[PDB]
Amino acid sequence: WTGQESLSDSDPEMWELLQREKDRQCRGLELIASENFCSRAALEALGSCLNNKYSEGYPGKRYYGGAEVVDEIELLCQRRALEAFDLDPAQWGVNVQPYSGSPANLAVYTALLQPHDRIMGLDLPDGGHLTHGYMSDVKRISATSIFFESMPYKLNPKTGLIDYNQLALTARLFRPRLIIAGTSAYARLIDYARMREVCDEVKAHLLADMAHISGLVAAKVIPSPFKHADIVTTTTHKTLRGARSGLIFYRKGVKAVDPKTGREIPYTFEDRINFAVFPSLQGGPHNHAIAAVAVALKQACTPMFREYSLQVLKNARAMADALLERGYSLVSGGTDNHLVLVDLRPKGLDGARAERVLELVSITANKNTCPGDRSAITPGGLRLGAPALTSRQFREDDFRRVVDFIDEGVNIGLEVKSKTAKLQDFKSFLLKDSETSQRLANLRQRVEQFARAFPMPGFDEH
Amino acid sequence: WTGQESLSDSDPEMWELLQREKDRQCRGLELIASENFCSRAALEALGSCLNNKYSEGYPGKRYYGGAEVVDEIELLCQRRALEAFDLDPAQWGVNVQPYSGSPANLAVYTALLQPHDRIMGLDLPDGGHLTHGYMSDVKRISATSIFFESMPYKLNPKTGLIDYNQLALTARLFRPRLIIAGTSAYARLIDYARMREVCDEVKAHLLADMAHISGLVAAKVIPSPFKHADIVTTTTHKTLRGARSGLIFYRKGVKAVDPKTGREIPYTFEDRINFAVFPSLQGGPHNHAIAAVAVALKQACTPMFREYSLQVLKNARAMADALLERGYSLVSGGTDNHLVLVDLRPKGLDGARAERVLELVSITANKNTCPGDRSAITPGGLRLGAPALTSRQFREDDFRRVVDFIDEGVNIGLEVKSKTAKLQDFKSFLLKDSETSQRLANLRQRVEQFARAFPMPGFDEH
Repeated sequence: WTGQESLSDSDPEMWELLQREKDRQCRGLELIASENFCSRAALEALGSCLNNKYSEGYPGKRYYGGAEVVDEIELLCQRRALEAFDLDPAQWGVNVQPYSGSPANLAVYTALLQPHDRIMGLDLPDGGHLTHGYMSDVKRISATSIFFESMPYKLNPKTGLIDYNQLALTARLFRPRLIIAGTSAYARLIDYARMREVCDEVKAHLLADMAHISGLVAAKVIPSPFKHADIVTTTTHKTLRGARSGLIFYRKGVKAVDPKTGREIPYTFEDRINFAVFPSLQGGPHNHAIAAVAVALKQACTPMFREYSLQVLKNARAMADALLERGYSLVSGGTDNHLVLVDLRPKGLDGARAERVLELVSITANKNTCPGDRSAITPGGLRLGAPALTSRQFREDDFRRVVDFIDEGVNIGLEVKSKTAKLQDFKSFLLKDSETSQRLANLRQRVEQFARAFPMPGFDEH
Repeated sequence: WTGQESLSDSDPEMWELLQREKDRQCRGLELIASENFCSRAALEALGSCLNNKYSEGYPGKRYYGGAEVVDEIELLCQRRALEAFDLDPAQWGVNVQPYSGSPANLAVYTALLQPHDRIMGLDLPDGGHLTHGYMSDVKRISATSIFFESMPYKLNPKTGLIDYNQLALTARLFRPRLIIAGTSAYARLIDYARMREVCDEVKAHLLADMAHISGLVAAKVIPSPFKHADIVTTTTHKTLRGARSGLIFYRKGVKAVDPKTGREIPYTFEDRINFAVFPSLQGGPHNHAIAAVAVALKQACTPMFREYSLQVLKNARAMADALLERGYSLVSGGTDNHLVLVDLRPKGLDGARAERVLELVSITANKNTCPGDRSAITPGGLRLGAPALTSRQFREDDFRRVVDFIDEGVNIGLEVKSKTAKLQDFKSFLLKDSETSQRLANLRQRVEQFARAFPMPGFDEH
């Protein structure tokens, strides 16, 4: 044994599984708004010998040696991160060690809050992320709500927008020290200028969690949260098209000096952010991930990536219009980012039913809940994203053919619901009725045949 | 742009960094006890298109589709995990989603304890891990000590062994809800049975955190904590030789019968552990890491890996013996596992001076605290580990050579100490004194020539 044998040679069972998953990604239409297809170059870094290096601490402030190179890689990732979001290294710093998106948020709270301090985030069913806070009426679900005290701010259920008015009202009473502006399932821009006002008033911290849209921000395709927020957190995947990791951006330097004499009240985020990440929460950095992120961050700095980003927007808008053209309704009234929220209720269908059907013809999205709604089993919509297919060089005509394939899916789904009862029947119906089965099998071929033709980032076979 | 370009073509700055680190790994004598060299087969899974797949949730219990293959992989990783540690699936369950070793522990605490519940672990200067709790006299440093209430137990400084009698005495008073058995810097086997009795008496859960020793446990070359612990966490790197990830093992099935009616008292770990990992703490799994882990786990079941782990024990003991023969002192006098703890105080040089000299001749170790140490800047010891070099097919005689080199570096460090005052004059002198830099360059070149000839797991260039 050398540890240099190939995966296909030494673990064929696993190689088989990787090829299956690579086939599945190539042959399907990928509309889960959070997913993307990562470049071979980033993957090459991800599976590198950097996995072997323990480097607890930070560059030039490690606890043991051998860190000559990983130090330069960590700093390179920092600079590339600041460049990708056009930030002055004098006004902003960045931590690149968070293992994923969720860990990046937990470290922000730990750095800046005391246990049981108050947090406000967009409610889960209103398109928030779990890490922003969630309690059922019987259980604290998100650790954010075990260790801190969260209260959701809510969506105006008529405009599908963030009820900025209530939020200011709800917040002057609840008194959060932290408000989170960012989302999972929201199709419009966030008004960070107003968030910052509600925050400057209740004297809360403004945290932008830009996971879903971070690539749009780097490409300057939509407005930057860094204008208003003191802190920004993000996945490095999703629209950023990186490897799975996380980042924490914080304001550094002098904040203001209007009260105490004239002493430029420095921002105090940097030290607390970095200390919370390590030593408080995490262990050894994942240097292979840090390098892969640095590769993805470099790509995001280029003209090529802005072009990708615009195409993302175009393909979302084109996806919206394509749907509004067959009468579908869009909570929000369309989109202004990488995704569209489709209210399937007016067309007499739900988010759950659509998904199982779409998935069976190699189309993948996620059911989600819509304003109002009811049973969390049968949610009200489908979340649909561009970024993935856009990275396969998809174009508006291509997406319109996607909507057409989707529409034949819903139409199978609408037709399937008339002949069945509950969600258990509606799913067995899909796999059981030889007429609906045979119709699914064919619609699959058309979808697979059409998807395979496009290019796919990454390695060839895995 | 296809995202199919190679790293060396598309990011030469990063490619050059990878090559420098690869050269550093190939030419160094790597003795950091937490390090290993990951197999190419696992690394190929790590840098695969599994990075693209969002699969929030668990096999079959997902929140959206497209998980056909990812479900099989995670289920396969679970099986290989139970099998690597010879665990009855009726008696043991495993969660394979923790992003790393530290997340795995925080998930166990949140699963089983309420905020501010009490935890005891081995004191950090005594060789415990940060995630087991740590507070200075003025600051809560570990997140474990922020969200929970930690109190350490200690070594007997006379024997360098865990003082099980004082743990017992002290747990009866503190009444921990959870006691942690596991170490970062301990050369001896832990008395899990004794810990089990202490936990049974005070009604605490026993958590075995076997991160450092898990490879030895898998190979059955040392006793298994699964015989006595309720919960077992581990890293998947270190002696397991995998990519960086984590595991939580938990007992399941019938715990005991009711003294009165059969009743049946079941274990309640499975649901709480899995719920804490997700939705409470983490986001989407890192499926590329999960697959890489599955690869490392299968390797760990082979006769090859048992042989390797036996050699790790022999090599650590060879290193211990050769250190003793040269007049070094070892904390607790020797070793029964993969590492040895050197006490350099009797030879007149501290672990900080020694680590920096060793680093400049391409021998990487880490300074660490010895029983009765009073300075955090000048700890009196060095932790040395055998696993990384054993994976390069070092044998007992090679470790004897390694000790020869170490001894040379120590002697150099002694001389420089006699010509300098403070720690920072020592480190400067190593770089700026002509005769000293010469001595070091000669030793470094001999170390690197010796090291370069052994094989190296991984890819050829990065």
